[PDB]
Amino acid sequence: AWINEAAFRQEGVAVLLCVVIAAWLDVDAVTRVLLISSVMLVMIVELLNSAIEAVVDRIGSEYHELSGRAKDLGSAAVLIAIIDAVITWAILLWSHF
Amino acid sequence: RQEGVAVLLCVVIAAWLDVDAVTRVLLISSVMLVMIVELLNSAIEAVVDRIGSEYHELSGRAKDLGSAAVLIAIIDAVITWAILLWSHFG
Amino acid sequence: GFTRIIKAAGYSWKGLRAAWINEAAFRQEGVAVLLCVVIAAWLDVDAVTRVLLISSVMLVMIVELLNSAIEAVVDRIGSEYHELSGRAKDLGSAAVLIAIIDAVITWAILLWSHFG
Ligand SMILES: CCCCCCC/C=C/CCCCCC(=O)OC[C@@H](O)CO
Ligand SMILES: CCCCCCC/C=C\CCCCCC(=O)OC[C@@H](O)CO
Ligand SMILES: CCCCCCC/C=C\CCCCCC(=O)OC[C@@H](O)CO
Ligand SMILES: CCCCCCC/C=C\CCCCCC(=O)OC[C@@H](O)CO
Ligand SMILES: CCCCCCC/C=C\CCCCCC(=O)OC[C@@H](O)CO
Ligand SMILES: CCCCCCC/C=C\CCCCCC(=O)OC[C@@H](O)CO
Ligand SMILES: CCCCCCC/C=C\CCCCCC(=O)OC[C@@H](O)CO
Ligand SMILES: CCCCCCC/C=C\CCCCCC(=O)OC[C@@H](O)CO
Repeated sequence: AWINEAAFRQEGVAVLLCVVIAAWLDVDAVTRVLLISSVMLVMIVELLNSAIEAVVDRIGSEYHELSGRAKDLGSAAVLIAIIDAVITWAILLWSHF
Repeated sequence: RQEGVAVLLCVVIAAWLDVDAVTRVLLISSVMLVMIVELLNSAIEAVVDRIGSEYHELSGRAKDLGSAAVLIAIIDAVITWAILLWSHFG
Repeated sequence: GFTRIIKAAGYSWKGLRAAWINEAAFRQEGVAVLLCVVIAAWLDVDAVTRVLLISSVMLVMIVELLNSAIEAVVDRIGSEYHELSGRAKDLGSAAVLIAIIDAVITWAILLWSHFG
């Protein structure tokens, strides 16, 4: 039922779409691999960030300074993952058009 | 752990195969990512187990989200090996 | 849907900021990454090498951030020591080191083949 939340669907379908698009693109193996891997990683990192968010909320509702930092650090990881994804697709698909 | 031998075996084959530098890096990197995600998933589990042995909807949710990450990483590894080996023997 | 990006983006900055400000080891790691990203960008290589150079050091930062979050969770739960507390950080620290060794090896292989 974690899969059914209206956020993962949006994240997932975005990642899933790119994998499909990369699967159809006329690129060589190394490019196709890198295209898929970057989007997959984002999904991987987000899943890990959500898992951390679960552990924090598991402890309780009472806000602690460290509780917020873990979430921010986890969000930062996703941000970096998404940037790496955009840079990857840019560098590889640039001048491909 | 079994994975260390498994990772080695993956590295053995990667070095065994006659592939260029870029392809050889991609193969081993994909395998290493699985270890990293598994290690990170294992870390998350260790935390959850410590807080309480008792069941909580949030405790099981983290473990599920963590195991899915491992799955996706493994899927990514298979796709990588499939694609590159297909191209290599193409 | 548009707002979900903004909220998420704001957290990420707090994460990078807190990580930066609190540790010298992080800032120096951050600098090492940024220099690596820069060097790869101007380097005369093909796109696949450039991406591999960038991706690998990015991954170091990703795992570093993720492990840092796990550490924050452990420290949150209590001052108290624990075998499962040490285990969590031990596992998370291993992941960080693997990502770096890969990064070092990958960066070493690519510059070998390019300059040798
Ligand atoms: C449980 C088994 C799942 C993994 C093996 C079977 C399905 C995946 C096959 C390889 C990945 C498919 C995506 C790559 C693709 O579509 O382009 C094919 C092309 O790159 C071959 O050179
Ligand atoms: C010309 C270059 C094209 C660049 C393509 C950009 C998209 C490629 C990879 C990024 C995948 C992002 C999917 C994950 C995602 O954004 O969802 C998480 C986010 O909504 C959290 O707020
Ligand atoms: C508003 C809809 C947006 C859709 C997402 C963006 C679409 C991205 C690419 C569309 C073209 C697909 C690639 C087709 C192609 O390159 O052909 C591959 C080659 O095998 C042809 O022989
Ligand atoms: C994907 C859209 C998000 C915003 C776009 C901004 C992208 C930022 C950096 C991506 C670098 C793009 C240039 C890559 C490139 O191929 O350099 C040109 C070179 O190949 C000329 O042969
Ligand atoms: C041609 C033969 C080489 C094939 C290499 C394919 C690489 C696929 C996965 C790499 C990850 C290795 C670790 C596997 C693992 O952790 O599973 C262990 C667990 O499922 C046992 O219950
Ligand atoms: C030259 C500038 C860098 C080139 C790539 C630019 C990156 C483009 C878009 C990335 C920002 C998307 C924001 C998504 C986000 O907030 O991350 C979600 C995370 O923090 C929590 O899940
Ligand atoms: C393509 C993007 C490169 C990302 C590589 C990893 C970045 C790691 C650290 C950079 C985070 C920037 C935050 C800087 C910061 O917090 O300074 C604010 C504070 O010091 C004001 O005194
Ligand atoms: C303070 C944080 C700064 C973050 C900046 C984000 C980095 C954006 C793009 C990284 C550089 C990649 C572009 C490399 C490129 O296009 O050159 C390739 C070209 O020389 C091939 O002929």
